[PDB]
Amino acid sequence: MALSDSQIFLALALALIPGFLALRLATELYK
Amino acid sequence: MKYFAKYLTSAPIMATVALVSLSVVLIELNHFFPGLQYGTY
Amino acid sequence: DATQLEGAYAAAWLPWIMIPMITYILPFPIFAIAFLWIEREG
Amino acid sequence: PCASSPAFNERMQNAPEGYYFDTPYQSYAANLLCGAEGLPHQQLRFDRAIDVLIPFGIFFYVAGFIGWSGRAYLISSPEETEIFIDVALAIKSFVQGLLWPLLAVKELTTGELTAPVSEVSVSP
Amino acid sequence: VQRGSKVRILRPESYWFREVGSVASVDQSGIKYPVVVRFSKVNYAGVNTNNFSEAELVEVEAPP
Amino acid sequence: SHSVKIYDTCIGCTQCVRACPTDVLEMVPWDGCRAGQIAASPRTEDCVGCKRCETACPTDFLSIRVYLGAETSRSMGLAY
Amino acid sequence: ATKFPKFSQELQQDPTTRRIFYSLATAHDFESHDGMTEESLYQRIFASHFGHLAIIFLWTSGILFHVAWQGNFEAWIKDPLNISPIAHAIWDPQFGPAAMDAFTPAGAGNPVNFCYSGVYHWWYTIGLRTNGDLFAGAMFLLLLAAVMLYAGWLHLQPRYRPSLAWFKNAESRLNHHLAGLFGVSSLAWTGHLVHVAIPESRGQHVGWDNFLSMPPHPEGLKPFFTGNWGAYALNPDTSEHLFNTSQGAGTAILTFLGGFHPQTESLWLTDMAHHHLAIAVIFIIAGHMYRTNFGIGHSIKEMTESLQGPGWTGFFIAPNTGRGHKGIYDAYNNSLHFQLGWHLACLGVVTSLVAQHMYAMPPYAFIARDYTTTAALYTHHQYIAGFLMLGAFAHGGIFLIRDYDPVANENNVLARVLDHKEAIISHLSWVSLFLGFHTLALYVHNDCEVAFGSPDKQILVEPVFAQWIQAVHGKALYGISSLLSNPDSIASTAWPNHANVWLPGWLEAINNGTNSLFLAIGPGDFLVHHAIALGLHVTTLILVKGALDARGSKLMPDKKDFGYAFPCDGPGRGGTCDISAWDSVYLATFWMLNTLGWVTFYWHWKHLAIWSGNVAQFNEGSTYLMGWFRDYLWLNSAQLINGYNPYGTNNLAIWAWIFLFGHLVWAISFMFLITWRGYWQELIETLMWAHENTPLSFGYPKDKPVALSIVQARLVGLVHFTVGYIATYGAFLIASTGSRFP
Amino acid sequence: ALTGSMPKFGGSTGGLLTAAFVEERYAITWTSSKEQVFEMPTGGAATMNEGENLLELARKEQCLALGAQLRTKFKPKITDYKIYRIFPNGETTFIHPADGVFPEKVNEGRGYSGKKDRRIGENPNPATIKFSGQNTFETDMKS
Ligand code: F6C
Ligand code: CLA
Ligand code: CLA
Ligand code: CLA
Ligand code: CLA
Ligand SMILES: CCCCCCCCCCCCCCCC(=O)OC[C@H](COP(=O)(O)OC[C@@H](O)CO)OC(=O)CCCCCCCCCCCCCCC
Repeated sequence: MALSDSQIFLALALALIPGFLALRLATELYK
Repeated sequence: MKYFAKYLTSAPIMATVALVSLSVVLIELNHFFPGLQYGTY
Repeated sequence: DATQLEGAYAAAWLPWIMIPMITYILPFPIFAIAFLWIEREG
Repeated sequence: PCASSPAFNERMQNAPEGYYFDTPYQSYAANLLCGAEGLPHQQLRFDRAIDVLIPFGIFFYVAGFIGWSGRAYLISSPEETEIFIDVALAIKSFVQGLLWPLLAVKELTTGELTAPVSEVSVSP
Repeated sequence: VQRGSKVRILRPESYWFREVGSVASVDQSGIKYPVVVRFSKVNYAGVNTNNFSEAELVEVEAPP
Repeated sequence: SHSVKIYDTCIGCTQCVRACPTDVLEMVPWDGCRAGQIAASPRTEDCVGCKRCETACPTDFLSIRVYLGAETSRSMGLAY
Repeated sequence: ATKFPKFSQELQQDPTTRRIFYSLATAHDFESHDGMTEESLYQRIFASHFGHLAIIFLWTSGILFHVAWQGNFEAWIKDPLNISPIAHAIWDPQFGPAAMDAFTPAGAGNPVNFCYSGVYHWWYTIGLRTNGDLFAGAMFLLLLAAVMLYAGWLHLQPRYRPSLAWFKNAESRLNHHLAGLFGVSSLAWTGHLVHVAIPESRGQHVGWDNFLSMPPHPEGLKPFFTGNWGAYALNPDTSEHLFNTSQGAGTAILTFLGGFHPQTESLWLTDMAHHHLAIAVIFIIAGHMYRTNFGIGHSIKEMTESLQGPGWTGFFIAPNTGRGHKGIYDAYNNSLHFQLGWHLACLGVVTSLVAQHMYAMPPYAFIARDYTTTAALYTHHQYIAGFLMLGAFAHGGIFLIRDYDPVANENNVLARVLDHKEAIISHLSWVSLFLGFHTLALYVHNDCEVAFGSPDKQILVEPVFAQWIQAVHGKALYGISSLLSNPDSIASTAWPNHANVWLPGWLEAINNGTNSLFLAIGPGDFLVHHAIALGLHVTTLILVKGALDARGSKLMPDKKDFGYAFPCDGPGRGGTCDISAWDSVYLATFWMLNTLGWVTFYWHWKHLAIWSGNVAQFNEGSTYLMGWFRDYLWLNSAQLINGYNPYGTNNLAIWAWIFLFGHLVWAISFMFLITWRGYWQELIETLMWAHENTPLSFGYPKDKPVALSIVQARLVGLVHFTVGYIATYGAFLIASTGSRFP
Repeated sequence: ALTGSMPKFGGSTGGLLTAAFVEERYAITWTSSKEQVFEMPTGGAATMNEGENLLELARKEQCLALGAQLRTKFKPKITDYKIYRIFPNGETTFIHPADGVFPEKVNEGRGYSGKKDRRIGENPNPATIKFSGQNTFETDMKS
């Protein structure tokens, strides 16, 4: 069996949570 | 020739004579068995 | 056989657009943003 | 042993003779220990105890000779004796350098081979 | 400490720390480092003498 | 700017002042050595950091130390 | 004044291009930052650690995602000996169709990369069987990285920032890390091994839908509660067990067979579950030693400060150490550089252990037969370990610069080793000189003998001590009936007990002359071990010398006032180039790279000669240096450099390109390493003249162009040397092995 | 405001650039007893006029290199040179000699500006000034 398109889009949408959490931690550590 | 002996006692002259005098073991490594392994002498 | 790039995997149209964005579309905006960040004055 | 080694004879009976393989392949094969590639391997066993002493122990004498001639020449000195090696004091430190083994144990017990901790420069 | 006395240096930053040097002249002008000590062994900069206080010297040979 | 510090092992030989290419150093009266002088570094905003003053110092250890600090256009030696 | 960097006012005043480069290489040095207190330092480091764990979890998630989407994991578990694992897919639009065809295998419809990280073998040994399993693991790790990111953001909030006394708690942390990071985690891994890994190894599917159904043992938690624990070691997997299938299967979940599974040539999963259980119990016990807030327990500080003097209540194995270990607890606990350089030494020893153990005792199924994966993994971890050992001494020097207190450490062990540092440095120098003269001269004598047509006159010294240590483990390869080689010895029999139930399985594996567990060693091994000894000794010489002379030497007594990294102290006093302690880590990076080159060259050639069957190539060819040059470097290059030729391209084309790329980067390093700053500053001055006087060139540098500084270019050239050195050898090792043994 | 004839010189690429007029320029004035050739610190050979000379340079080090050349390469020596710093608004500031003597001599009235009553090997060791801002020489005690 192989992954589906919806399984790849679930990954893409779910990685927006670490993606913006990382930006929040980067700006909280104050460059 | 007072300082000619002194120049022959200089560091380079002692160096070259010491290297050729210790390195003349050419005749020691040709006189008897030019191949001498650890357990053979 | 392989005359062009293919994907035998799910959502194989995603490399087609992701490689341009990550590698030659979004980088010069990111370089401009970082350059403006390091050259801004107090 | 090298005499009974089955692989050591394919370098015996097919090689240039000369005077580097004829008077050297013998004494070697009589008294060496070869493995499986027909090559003498320097072993360290009870039979090698009276074999490896002549490389190890006889080098220690000449090395200590050089180190003690370089010492006894250099304690009796002052920046011109290193440039222009004083042959008389060199012979004086060679004659004493011959029996340096005894002199070396006649310095450690007397405390004149090592310097004090407060008589040697250090760094911060 | 006066002229001729061999002294051992107690200054950690000195090139000749824990080394014996001969006193050349002591200055009686009330300056901070009056003693001039001269060494048979030169430092890295090419200088074989230096001014030390009396408090950073230890006499090892009274002058004869 | 660099920091040029002068310590009380100074003997007032003036050699640090003579070796300075940018005129950072000068001599001031001291009565702490028998020359009566000690170096000073007021124009240390001019210091490039070449440490010629430290090479010229005869005392062991040096009576003058340069500590390279924040770089300005003067301490980087830039004519542009 | 720019606003960047915000952590340094002195770099904002910098009018040149130096501030951009110095803001990148001083950004994580939080101690030397503007308005940094100790508490704010610890809190920032805590949040940085959380962001780092988030990056690690995102990396592992991405590996899992790309094997699940673009690899062949489900196709490879059917035949893990004749199918190459796939890392991910290629989407280079610049390929010609000849490279698209070359990077497409038989069973793939797109260009792919062959995986050499070994994650297929690891995931197959721990139960993962489908792409859905891999995707579930990837999504879990994505969410876990989000959790770590939120934790790091959370502990920067004012009500949630820990206090400094919390960070200084060295008794609670050790208890919770020993029992709960090493114990409970290993206990949970034993739980997975008996619930998922061993069942899926036998053919039964266990998932998050039927694991509460399926018991790990036929008598579910009956032998454990009753006390008869020997039931769990009954009916193990038979010798003719086929992995992932029930043919030859057993029922045991914790058994202690020893040796290897004869079909996967890897460690038994029952042995690994039993291992992690016996590790978890001991670590959960060990995390109960120090007192936190319950009265019972030790105090570490009272244990260290009690090693002062003589007597049986004092430090008796070295009574002449002055104040002993007084102030050593505070040197550890207060200094974060002491901790980091200590933990880096511990981690660099553990990473070398990982590398030295995972090739000799392969833990994953069919990874001993993936030759390129085995080589890449060993070389990877040995280079990581060399870097960690280099940074251990780097932060040992930075501690002695920044945090060392000579009065708190008055006349203790640390201040006692700083006192006699010249003895340590001169004796490391003597060992280095002895090893180097003898090893090089033995190699050169062997070269001159083989060149003059006398391979029989080589000096071939056998490693009799290591051959004997091979014999004391039960190797009958030599004529040494030592401890475990002697079958009725005190060590073999365990006379009162007879409970070494590991002995037959372990001697089935050590005597098996086809694995890597205790390889046969001969004269060519003795020389290269002495070369490795020379390399570790000289690297230790450089690092120890620069750490102990960090605070000052005779050439620069006040070196601690100038910092850790500084260029020089000028050309006075003869010249003081590379005098800082940072320059010792600089100079020892070359020696670390050279030593790990020798180590990995030895490992790779030893194994290439073993894997080819022609072990006599390394045996009678590694005793002289032209054999290393010709039978290793020249010979195993013919496939790599023919990756692209004027006739076509195979899949080794990228490895040939990266080989040349590493050569280029390594050569570029020598520009920064040999040419120094003033040349380039005068060149840049002429360029500034040219730009201000050219028409139509309306740009102008906002920050003045200057040459790279002295320490900066040392770092840049070292980074180039390292990157090219890693790229060249990584391209050669993957292509010399992946071509001979596809 | 500065008196002196510019030395006879054909121009060079080593002279003033943008930073001279946007950051700072320096000027050196000197009196020569005869018209004679000196070496420009910017490269080349110029001729100083008899009488008063004024030359603008980009760095203070260039003005001090020229001044060291004047007082050492010429017989009789030219020791009356004065160096000024010119700012982009036109403001000129007499900098060398800072006092009016010559730093190498000793004037009564200069004042201490770098003196630290210590002996180098007794700066406060860095473990104690960690999160303070001071670094080891910009302090006041002696340990
Ligand atoms: C913009 C600004 C500017 C301008 C204007 O505007 C300019 C100009 C010029 C002229 C005049 C000349 C001639 C031209 C040519 O031919 O060559 C080319 C080159 C280039 C680079 C080209 C350039 C062009 C521009 C850059 C364009 C732009 C582009 C885009 C915008 C990008 C994009 C962006 C994004 C965001 C990424 C030149 C040159 C030189 N450079 Mg030079 N630039 C500059 C920049 C820069 C930088 C950054 C650096 C560093 C890398 C440098 C460097 C250099 C060197 C080494 C040299 C030489 O060699 C040369 C000479 O001297 O002669 C004689 N330089 N310059
Ligand atoms: C020569 C020594 C060496 C070798 C054989 C490897 C081998 C490996 N590394 Mg690597 N690595 C090394 C040194 C080495 N490493 C060092 C010194 C560092 C510290 C910077 C790293 C940091 C590192 C990371 C972050 C990762 C690896 C990974 C891997 C694995 C997959 C890449 C591959 O298949 O082969 C190719 C090996 C090469 C060396 C190809 C050359 C590419 C050049 C070197 C790029 C330059 C970048 C830099 C210098 C190091 C990058 C190494 C890595 C990206 C390949 C592989 C087992 C990946 C992994 O863990 O898989 C799951 C991974 O993510 N390594
Ligand atoms: C860090 C792990 C990691 C790595 C090294 C890669 C690497 C790659 N990805 Mg991938 N990706 C990852 C995680 C990772 N991915 C995760 C977790 C997802 C699920 C959302 C994806 C989804 C994804 C898609 C849809 C595609 C790729 C593709 C690619 C390839 C081309 C680059 C690209 O388009 O980026 C695209 C990246 C994304 C769409 C999301 C990336 C999210 C990750 C987690 C960012 C990681 C940031 C990192 C931890 C911070 C490091 C800091 C810095 C110092 C480097 C490249 C081999 C392309 C490909 O397959 O080529 C044929 C493709 O189009 N990836
Ligand atoms: C049980 C409770 C507990 C647990 C699980 C942890 C866990 C952790 N703490 Mg914490 N801590 C605790 C209680 C706990 N702490 C308490 C009570 C205090 C107050 C005193 C602290 C104070 C504290 C501080 C100040 C810090 C931590 C940090 C950490 C992290 C560092 C280790 C690491 O990065 O991961 C990995 C380590 C392991 C998985 C175990 C390593 C064992 C070896 C080296 C590896 C295993 C070997 C094996 C062969 C692996 C093979 C796997 C391979 C096949 C894939 C870690 C997640 C650091 C942090 O902040 O991170 C965010 C840190 O700075 N803790
Ligand atoms: C747990 C691991 C760890 C941690 C947390 C630190 C942390 C620190 N180290 Mg460090 N160190 C380590 C391990 C570690 N080190 C190891 C393993 C080594 C040996 C290699 C070193 C050797 C070392 C030295 C010599 C120094 C430090 C310093 C520092 C401090 C500042 C670092 C910095 O400037 O920011 C950020 C720096 C960077 C972001 C530079 C990144 C560039 C690196 C060097 C190479 C990048 C790879 C390259 C781009 C790959 C591209 C290839 C391909 C694309 C072609 C900081 C506290 C400095 C210090 O404390 O000052 C007194 C210091 O001088 N370390
Ligand atoms: C990976 C997928 C493609 C990547 C494209 C995006 C890459 C990052 C772009 C940077 C834009 C951020 C600008 C901040 C603008 C901002 O808010 O400024 C905040 C801060 C300084 O702001 P000031 O305090 O000066 O703000 C004052 C003014 O805003 C008004 O008072 O700047 C930083 O923190 C720099 C550090 C960011 C470091 C970013 C690295 C972290 C990685 C983040 C991953 C992003 C994924 C997002 C998609 C899921």
